[PDB]
Amino acid sequence: GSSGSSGACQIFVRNLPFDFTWKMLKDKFNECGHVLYADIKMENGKSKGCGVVKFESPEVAERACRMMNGMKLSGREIDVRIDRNASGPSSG
Repeated sequence: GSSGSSGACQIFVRNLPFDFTWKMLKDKFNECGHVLYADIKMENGKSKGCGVVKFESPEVAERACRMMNGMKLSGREIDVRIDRNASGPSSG
């Protein structure tokens, strides 16, 4: 158990193809449910290979996690997990 955000609808991704775009990232997680928020984190105009995906229901996310957990992308295993700290911007 935990005392974080009530309902894990958003998730996190890492180790994404340098070419991997937002559009693809979305439709990619769509398989699970209806993706709403989808973007690709970047630094000074440089892909980081990490993004996020938000769903309509909290249950879905919990699923998309494992469903995509270790999804060999273009020969690159990605790390999918549920985001517990999705409140506000995440950057120093």
